[PDB]
Amino acid sequence: AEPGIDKLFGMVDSKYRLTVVVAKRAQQLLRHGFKNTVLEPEERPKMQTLEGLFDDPNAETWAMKELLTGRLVFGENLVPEDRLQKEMERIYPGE
Amino acid sequence: GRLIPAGTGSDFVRFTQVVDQKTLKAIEEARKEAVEA
Amino acid sequence: KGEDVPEPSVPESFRVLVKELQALALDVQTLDEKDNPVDIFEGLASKR
Repeated sequence: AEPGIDKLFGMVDSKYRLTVVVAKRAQQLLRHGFKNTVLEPEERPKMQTLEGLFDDPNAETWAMKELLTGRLVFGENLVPEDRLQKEMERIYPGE
Repeated sequence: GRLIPAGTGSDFVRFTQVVDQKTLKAIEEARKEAVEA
Repeated sequence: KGEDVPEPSVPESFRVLVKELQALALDVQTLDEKDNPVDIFEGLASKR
């Protein structure tokens, strides 16, 4: 199947949170390049084309790899509204 | 045509947020800007 | 562009729906949280 599908189920109380988590996470993960990635150089996803291993364009597949290391944190409340719509832009170039 | 009232469209989950260990320092970005003099 | 897809406006399904009811003389309001009309026809149909 998909990587550690069972383990990634356990991380959340409900099926759907992990879907909301993953997608939302991926959104940021492929908004700010892949500059936000709490996942090290050597543990990044890769392809095989042209005879050359190049990082996987599949945002959705990254966030899953990411959360699987527990490096993220999730909840119903963590930050305010447009008050996050500036923080991630400055720490990771929002251009 | 509205979002469905279920699944990933259930008021229960929906609002779930995600952030990273480093942007977890956004709490200390607003942490040290208050008392003056 | 490689951007992620955005969220969407109202479908003609609904818009055209309202307008049919509209046409039949039944006021069809879409109220917000505190019951204040919301603009499904963003601009366009609102007068002045």
